[PDB]
Amino acid sequence: KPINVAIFGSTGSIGTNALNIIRECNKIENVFNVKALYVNKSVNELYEQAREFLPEYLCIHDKSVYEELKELVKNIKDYKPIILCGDEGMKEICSSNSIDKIVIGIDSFQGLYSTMYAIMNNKIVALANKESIVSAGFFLKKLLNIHKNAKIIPVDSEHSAIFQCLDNNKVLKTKCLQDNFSKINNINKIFLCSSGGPFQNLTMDELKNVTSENALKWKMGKKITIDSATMMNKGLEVIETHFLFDVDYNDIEVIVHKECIIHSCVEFIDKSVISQMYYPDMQIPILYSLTWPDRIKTNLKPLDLAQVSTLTFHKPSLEHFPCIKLAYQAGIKGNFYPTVLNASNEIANNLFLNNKIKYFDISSIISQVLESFNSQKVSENSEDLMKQILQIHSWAKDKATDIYNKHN
Amino acid sequence: KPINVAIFGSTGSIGTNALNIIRECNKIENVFNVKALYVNKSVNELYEQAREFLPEYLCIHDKSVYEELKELVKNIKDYKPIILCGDEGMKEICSSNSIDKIVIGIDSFQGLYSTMYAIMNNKIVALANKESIVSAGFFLKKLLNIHKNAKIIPVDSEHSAIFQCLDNNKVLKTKCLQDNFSKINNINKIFLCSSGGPFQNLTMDELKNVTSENALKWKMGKKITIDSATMMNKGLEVIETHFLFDVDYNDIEVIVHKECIIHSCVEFIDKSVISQMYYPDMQIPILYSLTWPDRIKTNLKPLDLAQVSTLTFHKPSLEHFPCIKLAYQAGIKGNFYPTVLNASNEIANNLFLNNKIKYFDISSIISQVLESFNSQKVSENSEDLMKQILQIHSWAKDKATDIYNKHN
Ligand SMILES: NC(=O)C1=CN([C@@H]2O[C@H](COP(=O)(O)OP(=O)(O)OC[C@H]3O[C@@H](n4cnc5c(N)ncnc54)[C@H](OP(=O)(O)O)[C@@H]3O)[C@@H](O)[C@H]2O)C=CC1
Ligand SMILES: NC(=O)C1=CN([C@@H]2O[C@H](COP(=O)(O)OP(=O)(O)OC[C@H]3O[C@@H](n4cnc5c(N)ncnc54)[C@H](OP(=O)(O)O)[C@@H]3O)[C@@H](O)[C@H]2O)C=CC1
Ligand SMILES: Cc1ccc(CCCN(O)C(=O)CC[C@@H](c2ccccc2)P(=O)(O)O)cc1
Ligand SMILES: Cc1ccc(CCCN(O)C(=O)CC[C@@H](c2ccccc2)P(=O)(O)O)cc1
Ligand SMILES: [Ca+2]
Ligand SMILES: [Ca+2]
Ligand SMILES: [Ca+2]
Ligand SMILES: [Mn+2]
Ligand SMILES: [Mn+2]
Repeated sequence: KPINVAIFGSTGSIGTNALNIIRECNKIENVFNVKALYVNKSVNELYEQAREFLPEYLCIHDKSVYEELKELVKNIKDYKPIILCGDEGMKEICSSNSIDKIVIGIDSFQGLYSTMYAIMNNKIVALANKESIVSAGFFLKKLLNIHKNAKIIPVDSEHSAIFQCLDNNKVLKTKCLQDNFSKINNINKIFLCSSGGPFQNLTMDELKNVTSENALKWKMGKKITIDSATMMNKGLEVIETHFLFDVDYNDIEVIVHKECIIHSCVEFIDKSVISQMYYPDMQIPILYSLTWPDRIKTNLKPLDLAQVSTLTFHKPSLEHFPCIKLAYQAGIKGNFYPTVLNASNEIANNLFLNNKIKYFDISSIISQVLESFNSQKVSENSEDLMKQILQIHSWAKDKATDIYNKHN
Repeated sequence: KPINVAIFGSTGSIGTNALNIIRECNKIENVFNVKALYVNKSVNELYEQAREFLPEYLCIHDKSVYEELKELVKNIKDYKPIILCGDEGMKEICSSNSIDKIVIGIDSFQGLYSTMYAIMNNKIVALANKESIVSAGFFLKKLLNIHKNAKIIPVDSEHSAIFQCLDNNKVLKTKCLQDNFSKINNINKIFLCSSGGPFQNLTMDELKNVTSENALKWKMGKKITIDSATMMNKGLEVIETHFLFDVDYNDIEVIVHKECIIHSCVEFIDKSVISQMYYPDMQIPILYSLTWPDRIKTNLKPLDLAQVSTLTFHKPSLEHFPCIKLAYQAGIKGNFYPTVLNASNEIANNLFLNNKIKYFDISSIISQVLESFNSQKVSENSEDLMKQILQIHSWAKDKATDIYNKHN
């Protein structure tokens, strides 16, 4: 009866939100068993989680805090977890028959490795890490075609919204990333909603001057805050939409909805549009990823639409947010351009965060790396294709850094 | 896999809209066969439709234009339709094995009769007539339990919206007008959107003196236009929601949404809200009733959310729109109070339309009729129950009229 879940990246924003909603859902019935928690190096925070949830498995990626973990955990009475470390630990958890569903709340390109292994073990993968899809979309499709019982269920709020708007009667006959998913689901077009970020109303002159402090001062982590400010977050999410739902780029429309109530919309072939809405929230997306195709009761505050009162929609200016255009261009180009987009953005975003370049330099760097990249034949076997993605990702990060280094 | 459809009330608003969307859809691919048309007295319109759609059956209710119809139809080359008459024509159409779905576009209290025979013959019934559901909900539920393969599919725009927000793998485990429909679909709450009609900004003093002219001068029939002005249309729709979807009255919220883009919204038990949105429209509601659980291509204009730009929501004032409160009160009392509400409103609406009473007299009369009713032993026998509904309807109409005449 209980859904057996692993939380990968349990100490971060997604991971802690997941454990919060699991905690609430488990107050009376045993709805979920938390079988495994995996983090990078937050050994103290992991220990506190282990004390509460008592998972069968604990894993730390950073082997240097393994002893520290082992020692902390001995303090917990009558608890004999399997304590693992690194890639080998990740792979052992993914292999466990006692795990059904894995929440991937690991950030950056790193989250791809666990995603890949979770699919290879025919698990349900509740994927929040959009960089994996953007970097490796075609590769994940291939894997999902081999590993017949694996599924990716989207957790990113807009993709969760789109997924929810679908009719599960059609969803159940396909799965995310599968060729023909949009046909089977009668999808015509997607309205991909965005907050628009902190700089949405600035003039071109004002935008030239913006700093990371101006973006940082809805409270989110730094990387995503900067991506929201440039709208590269939405750019990545366009490519994410295309891969998840097999929707053509020309049928994905970015819409700025600053109230952030409507989380995205699907237009079906009859032109009817379905949308999903709630307060800005990750608990519903995470919960749904674990309960789908069912829903369960929560005690979340009900949406008060009369109090919200007003919902607004407008088209983003691609002159002001050129990251959006770069994302569409890379996605349409296909091949490894999305990998290059993501990698170069990782560098450009961090340069801006750290006050080393200007706002328009972010898109300039990314553009230059994209223009520099030469298309490669797509390796035909899975393990060569993975190595290739890694090659290009690293190449693009280095190229971005080289561009920055040369031009100051 | 052609969809075989009969249109009942084919020359009316619903009927003609149904043929319109069938016509447009069939231009894209021939999915619909119109097998039967049925009208009251519009023999010439009927002839013209018969010319286009070449239905196997034709039926007119009023015996006195039967021969005229037979005459008219002779003109049509290479066409030998079965031409039928009255209550008896309807019964034969509903019994045909070549008809899968019947659109009931017959208005007022009348529409119940053909609904019943459509259900008795295990058809899919596309039902727009909210008054039948409000007045005879308990009878329809009983019929639908006897006739296991019959289904009512809602066409009323808000109810179609609600229905379209659901997962059909769960819908297919139940059917509308069944107990536990909302439980099985994990429905928590409904937002029932309303235009708000022409009087939302009027003061109490202004409402005291509004006339039917002010109500009438979005173009619809007179009766529904007056109901939209008083918001008794929404009150009837609250009860319609309760019966169609088994949603408790305290879990239906009327919200004024004057732009009429979001057609209504379903809050699930996790507090996720899904909504259906389009331009104000009856084509998609009708078409979906006929395609459910699938959708097909249309050439309808795509919603341009950016252009719509702004969507607003507010709570209706019950002091200004007391008909809403009366509908909830009747719904919550249950029994035959909905039958009484509907019947007395039929009279009060017509009184106001004909300048015989004032705006607040509408709710006054309805209130007084409801107060004079006493709950009745609900017959377990289908035949006795229909007679109860007819008797109570007629009683309530006479009572409303008596209250009008006494004060006037
Ligand atoms: N937060 C949100 O609301 C949203 C998140 N997302 C996406 O979800 C992903 C995760 O985001 P978020 O929760 O914000 O990220 P955080 O930075 O808050 O958390 C990252 C988590 O991953 C762990 N981690 C990092 N590297 C490894 C590794 N090698 N092995 C195991 N665990 C590791 C961290 O461990 P430690 O604590 O030890 O560092 C931490 O638990 C991102 O791709 C993000 O874009 C998208 C939509 C919304
Ligand atoms: N369309 C809309 O926007 C909305 C409609 N509705 C509901 O839909 C229902 C239908 O409304 P609408 O189509 O606008 O109404 P109309 O008055 O425009 O249509 C009436 C139709 O019923 C036919 N009819 C009447 N009596 C008989 C009979 N005894 N036998 C056969 N046919 C008969 C009429 O035939 P004839 O032409 O010969 O008189 C005509 O075809 C209403 O109950 C309303 O509440 C709900 C919400 C909005
Ligand atoms: C504290 C908190 C909690 C939950 C959420 C849910 C939105 C999460 N999400 O999917 C994201 O991609 C974040 C970035 C995007 C966004 C979306 C909504 C609000 C603000 C920003 P955008 O790229 O549109 O600017 C947000 C903020
Ligand atoms: C010609 C045409 C065609 C389609 C529509 C769309 C839906 C109509 N519908 O279901 C009704 O109940 C009508 C009355 C209600 C309404 C709803 C939307 C717009 C305007 C009015 P309300 O009770 O909320 O005032 C409208 C007008
Ligand atoms: Ca150490
Ligand atoms: Ca759904
Ligand atoms: Ca297309
Ligand atoms: Mn997102
Ligand atoms: Mn309606």
